Amino acid sequence: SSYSGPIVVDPVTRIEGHLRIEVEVENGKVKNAYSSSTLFRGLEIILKGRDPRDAQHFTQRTCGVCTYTHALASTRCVDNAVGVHIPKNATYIRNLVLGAQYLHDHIVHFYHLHALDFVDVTAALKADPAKAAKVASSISPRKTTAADLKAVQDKLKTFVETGQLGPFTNAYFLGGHPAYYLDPETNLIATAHYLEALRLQVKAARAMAVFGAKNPHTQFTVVGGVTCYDALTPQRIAEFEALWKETKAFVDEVYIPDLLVVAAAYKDWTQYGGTDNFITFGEFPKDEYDLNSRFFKPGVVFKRDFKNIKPFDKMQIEEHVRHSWYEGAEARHPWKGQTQPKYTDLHGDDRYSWMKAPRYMGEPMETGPLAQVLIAYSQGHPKVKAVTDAVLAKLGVGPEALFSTLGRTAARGIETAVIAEYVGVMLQEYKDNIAKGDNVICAPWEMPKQAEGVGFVNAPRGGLSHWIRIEDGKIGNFQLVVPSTWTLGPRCDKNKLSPVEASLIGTPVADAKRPVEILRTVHSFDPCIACGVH
Amino acid sequence: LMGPRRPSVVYLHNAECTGCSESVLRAFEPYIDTLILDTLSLDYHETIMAAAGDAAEAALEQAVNSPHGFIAVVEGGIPTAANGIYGKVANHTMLDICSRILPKAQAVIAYGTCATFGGVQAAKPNPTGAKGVNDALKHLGVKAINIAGCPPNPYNLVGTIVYYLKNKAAPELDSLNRPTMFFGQTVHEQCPRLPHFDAGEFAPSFESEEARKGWCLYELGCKGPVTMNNCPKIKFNQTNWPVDAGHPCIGCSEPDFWDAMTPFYQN
Ligand code: SF4
Ligand code: SF4
Ligand code: F3S
Ligand SMILES: [Mg+2]
Repeated sequence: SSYSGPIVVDPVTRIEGHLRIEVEVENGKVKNAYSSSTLFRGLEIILKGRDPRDAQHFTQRTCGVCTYTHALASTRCVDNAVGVHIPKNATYIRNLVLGAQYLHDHIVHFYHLHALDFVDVTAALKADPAKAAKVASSISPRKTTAADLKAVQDKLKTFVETGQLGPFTNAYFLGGHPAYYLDPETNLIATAHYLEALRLQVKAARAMAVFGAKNPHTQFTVVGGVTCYDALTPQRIAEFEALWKETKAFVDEVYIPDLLVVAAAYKDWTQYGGTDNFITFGEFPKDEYDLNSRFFKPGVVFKRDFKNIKPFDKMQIEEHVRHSWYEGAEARHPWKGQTQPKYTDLHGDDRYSWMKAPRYMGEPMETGPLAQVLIAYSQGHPKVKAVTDAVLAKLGVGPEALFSTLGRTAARGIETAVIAEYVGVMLQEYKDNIAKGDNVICAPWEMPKQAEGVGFVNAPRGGLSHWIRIEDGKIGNFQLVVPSTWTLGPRCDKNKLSPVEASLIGTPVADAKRPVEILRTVHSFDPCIACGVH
Repeated sequence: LMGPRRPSVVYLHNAECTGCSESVLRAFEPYIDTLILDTLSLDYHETIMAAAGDAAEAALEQAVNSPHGFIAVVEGGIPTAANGIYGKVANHTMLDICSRILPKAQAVIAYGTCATFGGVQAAKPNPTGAKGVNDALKHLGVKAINIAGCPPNPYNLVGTIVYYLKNKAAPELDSLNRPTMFFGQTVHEQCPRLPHFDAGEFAPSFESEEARKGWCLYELGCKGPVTMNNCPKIKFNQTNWPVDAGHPCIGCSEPDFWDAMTPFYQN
């Protein structure tokens, strides 16, 4: 049973948006890959001519998974264009809502998007709940009993016995699958926590609404700061704090232990889905005009050379179109960007995606949690180093294991733990600032007739940048360069495979009809195709 | 997948940002686990379903062709320019997919302003020829219940579904096909700042003392007076809504709002 031939996965489910993955398999291993993004909306086209203040409202609708992030990027971009330095409290509030977004996003990703690649929910029915409870209680300070897990099993049994499997219909694990390794008890633990996470994420998202009006699609940012005077009140701060504390407990007591128990069972996944180059923008500023004031700092690494972290030069970004469904072949810096659709169908004129192909100094760059974590580690970030080291020790592997699908999945957890703690620090700083009598949340500003601006966010999937050219006080050009564009865009005009494409080379496929190994690697990048294409 | 006992839902994603899907995950009393385990059978949903690729499309076919019937919930506008090619799933255009599936549903719910009215990708100059469901598919007789908003309140989706299951019919609908039980009042008539509006007490800027004191946001662009939604009453996430967070309504439950309500900071 070792397959040669093509495999197509379309739709790739358990991602945001519309992705088609094509691979060539030789003797049971992937030899070639294409990342094809199959929806275009054209938000950059739509923005032309509009009021720059309106941009954040449009661009937030790039994506509702990474909700708020694009509103933040656009507002940072216009703030920068107009030269406003927002008040300290606006930085704190914006940063706190972003920290909350990370926690919501990564929890939902691990459980609700990624875990069905590794957890056989139906095998949980076979589990001994008393054994499972002992295992659950051994990995977490949270105690779980046999009765706790039997309640999950009973509910699942009723569901499965109805024959209406709903979201589990035709799952790759049904019937068993050679690439699914977990024992019944570990499947039961993970399934219980998947279900628990459906309710916990309500709280994690609510934290954003406390200051940010609503989730999805927050409504509290303006050029110059934020609008939410109520966010200054002890009652709203307490509400936020309570939701954050519960979310952090879930991260620390449920997500991270589950991530480690699954990683330990799938340790062969240290051998697949590595990448070469990494880019990150930093996040959580003290100074909106200095990336190096961020809690995570920006950086660039080539060929895994983490002893030689390069500064991030924003002028070294160009977005390619040669293998994309846009006119011509000319890569552009986003202040000179072009969004000129021209569809040629799959592989027509060697074009296969609605995503552009961003390159940094000509190179394909992974961005997202693995980039943020590895670069921060290598910059001496003490919290990142403590958590990363503890994870590596628990798993019994060396740092080289991070350059993999398992590694990337781990890094997502690492960053979640680190950011969950840091939200508490920001919250305290914010309280302290209010207590000094600083009650200002928005600063005045004036629209220039002509300007350029850029806003940088390190979002849950990596380095996000929004770029404006203001002309006659209106949007002359507005370009989004989004994390999933970097990671999941196609080849460039040098024919270099993108990070996701390159990472797929070497993937074993046990059963070409149920190619869960491709999903494991693709999902480890946490794709967002509405983000990547816009 | 589904057969008997819980009603089958097929959830489709067209030209969308997945914010509407995310809104459904915020369901409260009932929560989403109750909805998918007890209330309904969620038989296709690209965001959360286990199967991918061919296995996913076979799950869709099984659901749509079931003799038991299904409800369609549709997120996103349908791109119609250039014969639909701006949006494809499994190498079929979204126009083609929806044209084939939606007439087979017992009921269709267009969830979110994109599915109801065309939404963000339909804003000028609408390069993809994006349309709402009923506009795109009028010629096939599809008349989806429109639950508008960007994203809507998930209360409004659950309430519509529950009504339909109980009564075997749509609730009373307005002239935009939206349920009057949720969309019968303007945001503004429900707004706590209405007494300031009446008194001509408007914040002149977001930094102003008037904004600090909660004065009306109309001068800063609030579209509450021209927007039908239940935001002030139900709130979002059991805790807040735009005006209570100090920001004007942008009109997000209205047709063409991206072009009709802009510039967002002017009235
Ligand atoms: S209605 Fe708004 S939130 Fe829903 S899919 Fe459209 S853009 Fe996204
Ligand atoms: S803030 Fe908006 S919705 Fe409230 S009273 Fe003023 S105009 Fe009406
Ligand atoms: S912007 Fe939308 S969410 Fe409600 S307050 Fe206005 S209708
Ligand atoms: Mg772009």
